[PDB]
Amino acid sequence: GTGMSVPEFVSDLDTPDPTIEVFLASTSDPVIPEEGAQTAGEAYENVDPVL
Amino acid sequence: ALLSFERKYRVRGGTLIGGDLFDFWVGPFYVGFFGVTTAFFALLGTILIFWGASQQGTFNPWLINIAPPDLSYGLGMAPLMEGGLWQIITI
Repeated sequence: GTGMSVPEFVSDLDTPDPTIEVFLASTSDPVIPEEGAQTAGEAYENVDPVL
Repeated sequence: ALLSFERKYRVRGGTLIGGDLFDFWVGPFYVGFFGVTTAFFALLGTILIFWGASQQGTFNPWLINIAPPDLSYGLGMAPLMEGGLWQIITI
């Protein structure tokens, strides 16, 4: 009786955000570090945050 | 009681349905077939409104509220306390 509701067309509800698929095609699972693995700073000259 | 000029207009005929079975007056009001259906429907609606008010818990004219059902019921019929009384009163 309040009038509190949100209206939407069903053709619009069935259309996903079109960038969800772009993301899933550019993502990969992490690689668990092994025992005493070689880091990026001992292989190139980089910056502290990513070293 | 009639107005000074009303008696000559109170003739018989001109009904859509019912003939002279309901062709009369109660006080100033004219009744016909559609006067009997109006009385029934209006009285039933008002009595149901006040029964719903009694079950709500308040008789204050400002605060009486009979509401439609939830959206999850769709176009079906709801239980009479959770919005079905509204449907009956609408009919």
